[PDB]
Amino acid sequence: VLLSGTVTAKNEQYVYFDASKGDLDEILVSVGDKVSEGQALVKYSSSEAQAAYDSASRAVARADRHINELNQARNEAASAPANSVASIDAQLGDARDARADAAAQLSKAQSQLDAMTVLSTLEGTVVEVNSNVSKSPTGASQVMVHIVSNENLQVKGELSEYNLANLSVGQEVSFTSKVYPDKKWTGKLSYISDYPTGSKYPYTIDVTGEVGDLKQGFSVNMEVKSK
Amino acid sequence: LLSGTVTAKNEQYVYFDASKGDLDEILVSVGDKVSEGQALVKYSSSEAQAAYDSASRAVARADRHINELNQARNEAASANSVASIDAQLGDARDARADAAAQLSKAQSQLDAMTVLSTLEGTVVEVNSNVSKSPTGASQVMVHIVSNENLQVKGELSEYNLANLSVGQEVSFTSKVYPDKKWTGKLSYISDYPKNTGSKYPYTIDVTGEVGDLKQGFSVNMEV
Amino acid sequence: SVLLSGTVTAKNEQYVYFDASKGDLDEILVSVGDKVSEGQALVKYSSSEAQAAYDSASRAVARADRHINELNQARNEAASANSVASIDAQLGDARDARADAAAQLSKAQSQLDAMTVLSTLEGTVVEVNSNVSKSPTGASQVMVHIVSNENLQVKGELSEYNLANLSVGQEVSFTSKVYPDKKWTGKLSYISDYPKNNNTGSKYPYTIDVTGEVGDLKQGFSVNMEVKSKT
Amino acid sequence: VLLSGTVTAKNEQYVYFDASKGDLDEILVSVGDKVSEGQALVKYSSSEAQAAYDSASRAVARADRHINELNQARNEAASAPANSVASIDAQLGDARDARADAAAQLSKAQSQLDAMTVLSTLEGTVVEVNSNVSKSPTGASQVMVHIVSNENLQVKGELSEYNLANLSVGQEVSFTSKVYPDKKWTGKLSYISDYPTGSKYPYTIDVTGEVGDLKQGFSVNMEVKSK
Amino acid sequence: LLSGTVTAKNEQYVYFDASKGDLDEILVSVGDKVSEGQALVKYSSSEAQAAYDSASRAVARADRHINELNQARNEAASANSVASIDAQLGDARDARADAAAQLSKAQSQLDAMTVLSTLEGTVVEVNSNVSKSPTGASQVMVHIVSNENLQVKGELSEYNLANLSVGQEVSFTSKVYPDKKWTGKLSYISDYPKNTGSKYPYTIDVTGEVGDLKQGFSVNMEV
Amino acid sequence: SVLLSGTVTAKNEQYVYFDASKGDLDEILVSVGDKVSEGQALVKYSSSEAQAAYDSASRAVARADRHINELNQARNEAASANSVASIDAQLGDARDARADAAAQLSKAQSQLDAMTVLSTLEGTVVEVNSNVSKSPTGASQVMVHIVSNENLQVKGELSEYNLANLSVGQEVSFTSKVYPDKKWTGKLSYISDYPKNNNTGSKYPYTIDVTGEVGDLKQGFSVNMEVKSKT
Repeated sequence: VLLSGTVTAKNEQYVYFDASKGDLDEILVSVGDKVSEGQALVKYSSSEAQAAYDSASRAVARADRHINELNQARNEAASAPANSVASIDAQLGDARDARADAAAQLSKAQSQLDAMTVLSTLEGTVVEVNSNVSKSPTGASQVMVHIVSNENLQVKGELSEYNLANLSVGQEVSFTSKVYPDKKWTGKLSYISDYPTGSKYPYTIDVTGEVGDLKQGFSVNMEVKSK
Repeated sequence: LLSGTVTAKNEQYVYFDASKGDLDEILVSVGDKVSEGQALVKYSSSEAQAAYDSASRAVARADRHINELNQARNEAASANSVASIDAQLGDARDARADAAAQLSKAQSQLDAMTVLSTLEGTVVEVNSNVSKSPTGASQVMVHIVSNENLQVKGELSEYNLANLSVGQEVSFTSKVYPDKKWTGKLSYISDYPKNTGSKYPYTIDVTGEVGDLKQGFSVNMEV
Repeated sequence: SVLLSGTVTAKNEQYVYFDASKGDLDEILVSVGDKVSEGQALVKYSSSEAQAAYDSASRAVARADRHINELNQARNEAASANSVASIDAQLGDARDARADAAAQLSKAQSQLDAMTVLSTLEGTVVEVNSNVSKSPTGASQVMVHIVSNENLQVKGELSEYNLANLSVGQEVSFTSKVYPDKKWTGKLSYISDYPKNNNTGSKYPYTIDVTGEVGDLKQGFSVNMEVKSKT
Repeated sequence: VLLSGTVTAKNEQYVYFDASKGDLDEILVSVGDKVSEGQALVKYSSSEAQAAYDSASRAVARADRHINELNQARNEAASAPANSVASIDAQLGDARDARADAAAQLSKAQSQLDAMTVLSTLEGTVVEVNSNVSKSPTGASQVMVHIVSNENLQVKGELSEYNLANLSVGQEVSFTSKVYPDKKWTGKLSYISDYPTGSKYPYTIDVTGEVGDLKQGFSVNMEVKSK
Repeated sequence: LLSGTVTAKNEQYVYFDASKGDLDEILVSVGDKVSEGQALVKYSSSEAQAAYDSASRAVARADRHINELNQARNEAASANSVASIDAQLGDARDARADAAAQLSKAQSQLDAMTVLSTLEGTVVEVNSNVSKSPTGASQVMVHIVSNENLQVKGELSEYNLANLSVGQEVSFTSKVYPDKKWTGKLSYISDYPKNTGSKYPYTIDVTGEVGDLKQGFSVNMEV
Repeated sequence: SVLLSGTVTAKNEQYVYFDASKGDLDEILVSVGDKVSEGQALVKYSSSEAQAAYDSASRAVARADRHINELNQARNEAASANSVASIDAQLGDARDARADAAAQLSKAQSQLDAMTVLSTLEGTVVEVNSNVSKSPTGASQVMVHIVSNENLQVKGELSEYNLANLSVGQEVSFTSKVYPDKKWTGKLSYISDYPKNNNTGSKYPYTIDVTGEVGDLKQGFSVNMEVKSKT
């Protein structure tokens, strides 16, 4: 049995415009760069986030002071020659709670700041930048950065109803490429689906050995046995 | 003579939900077998955990206030008045009730950060690249199908609908394996067409010995 | 006489679409191919928050009543020499509080029964779908579709010519190319004055109600009809 | 010159589902009814509106009381044997203002109640009801009731680039109908456009005399002169 | 040899805006002539008028407070202290400034309930039936065109673009009136195609004697 | 050598779409067919509310400074016997207020200059449109489109075959069927590893930068090219 797939990349990352994050400052990457696993890619305007952060830490510090004046007032009104120590122990409770509130909010604003710059999840090739996107429910999704890893290649395809009854997972195969009639690369079948002129099910093969000169999107061809 | 396709019966589509914050991690690839009540996708449990902790501090605050109140009754009952201290003990009891309620709501909102499977089956599609902004279309992140309790669904025409059946135990073949028969019991004939004629979908619960039969096979069986 | 084409359609139907403003879905409690009668529930959203709202509201009426009572016991104690004018004012401000508590309560009541959508007709459920998104992701998400297989009708359109030949009330016979020995009757019940929207002419929708015994006549059937003239 | 239009109605009213108004109770009209100029058509759920209204009038009444206790307290503290009369004259100002606030809001909630039932703007024929609409940005506009008046008919059409240079507004014409070859109706041209195989401009004719048996949508035909 | 169409130069599309409340009345039919700064559509001026009145009461309240303040200075300056009364007179001045600001904002939001024309011209399209809910599409309620300062717009191909012109005074005809010529001065040739070839739009400001020439006419003029 | 087709495209461009979150539009202050340089304004929204925000913010810093000062004069008066601890606390709470006032002020500053959108490049404006709606009525409303007619390029796609014959850097000649006596040169600058998305094959986008004198060569021109092999 002769099959034909196309070689795809395994790992991608898309980056869409997030309206809820405000306004884009600059995309700091160019279509062609190989980016680190943790390299930055997009920076939103981070002034409102930094301001909310500062306000949060001032709220925390003010909570700590406030409990400190309450503390002195307590240990004065107590060892007092005898307003109430309990009347402000209440306030102490309702001030430690406000302190914990401001603490949690500070951490929230902290990551609300970290969210303003988008990092990669992978080292690959940026293949698309688009700095001209709008903040409006535009009816579609506005891609801003597309990164795909050119390593751990696979080859994906489909097979007919008849064609599934021709062996399965864990099989090693070898394929050929119409642009390099000489060489043949090998692969170990990684996945066959049982979920879809004939119904078609998708297969994926993790590729063995050296990639050599195979580019993504290359049309390939194989030969395996059936039943 | 009619044709139909064998389909699974139970699925689960998880769609990215923006209201639950943002995605942290999808916990299954493709081809995995999942079971009833199993972790599938986990949103960031952060501003949810903070709300839980705040609600907890709220119930503990209500408890502190009621202690500060009934001790202040124990003082002013053997010494403003017990009337307007017992009363505010009532309103304090109310406040503690509210605190426990919104605490439970915080718990539900919390463990909702992680969606669980509703079936035992195989994962078919995972799509971790999804836009938090509205796309204008559904965005599936995970799909589960069970390859058990199969069925055959199809359509009948205005004429062959004049064959009826509440459950004729029929049986079918398909040119993938032509020397085999599979039996099934009819289960549904629609009286309402969809949308040259009006077509009416039919279903049949396949019955036993479903060996190499899987869910893409075109299928024919006449009568 | 006058001949018309038309299709067998139902008269009464109901779609229930997903509603995010009602919260989250628990169960849909109906399976496709189920008879339902007017009033039966067909979807239940999770009634948790609505429950808590009902409880907190009842406690609002409770605390409000307690307040009116304590202010009452505290007005008489002042009528035997704050002052009874201060208490009168606070009373006027606690009756308002109790009215707000009542309104809040009934809001919780109607939001509570709004977590179970009910059927508007005797009918048969033709589609159920428990796979929806929350984010007004796309268009309308039909969750349950039901339609009465009784009181069947047939509809179509009419030429500008047919409008001058036809009046509402005229009797009608019709047949179906699948049951050629079987025949039906019916009556012209609605003729539209208003047009929808190589040969020309605008088309006006008509609907007739089938009369007499309906046999194994099922919706969607193509139908050929003769409208009887009048003496 | 021979023209061909179609007879249209002049006056319509559409009624779309309004999500911001809450939930539909019932459409109280049936496709075929002739409705009054002020007849009702759709009723939304009006319990939240009535509740907000009641709350508004209680807010007004509480404002009036409040200024009355402030009033007694003033005229006591004044002719007082000599807290401050000015200190609560301030409160009186800041209570008459709250009173005016609650008044305006009460009127607002009043029309927020009147908005819960939709009335006609015309007596005509309801031609469409649709009680099965959803509260979601459905991508389209969900018509709920469509009313068109079958009187003050017009006939509308278009004409080619050549065809405009054939006289204009204020002209009387007469037309014929392929379903009644006998009769001919007359009309007085009401509008020609200068704003668009040829560009087409639209004309409308108000119809003279008796409508007789002309239905809307009837294809008509005429004869007028050019230049 | 090229063809073009005569178009108007200045228009105005009014779209229904939900944020401005709801429509009260459109004040023009079709065929009417409107002029610069003329009432066109009027939204309901109700919750806007209420906000204006409230802002006015706010400025009068700030004035009352400053009088209550400096009179309280006139008492305690020849009798807490002038310090913390002069200071709060400063903050009161601030408050009056804010009140006047939000008052002016209330005025702008008020007269925005009524949109005015930006041209002198004829009204082309009025559409009073519009859904307050989002349609998923623009909803024009009124359209104004001026039938003065006409133009001719069209497109050139990749080849005939090799005729250039910053402003060749050309002239054209059209088979509506074949025995007449209309002169025009070129005004724009795009260097950027739109979207068999790449087409480049051109414009020409028509010049004088535009008698029976109106805005739908296909037009031809070669060179 | 290797021959390729391609179209004359520009390198740098800018769309400015309507933004409701910026308020209302006043003027667009550019007409189609205008040269613009990097930094020039191209739309001005009505800066009224932003102005009022700036003013109220400056008054916030004013009143805050007044407060810190009055508390300062009032701490010394207490340091010569409320108490100076109370004043110390209020001071710590007025420095916070002044910091909030500063942050609010700069928020008003950046929102103020955000009411004038500026150009990102030397370019020519190719479309202006002052007829928009506010209600995210539909899709994206392009209000002004500008694009540099300098630094022109040509782009297209490549077969799977072409990928093995071509490297970035190779010199290129090309011509246009409208100026048949005139010829151009250029260099291969970008070859995509990643494919877009009766005969078959996936296609990979390429872009080359034109070099030397650009004549009356205008964007969109169809172009035929020869890529020089290497010794």
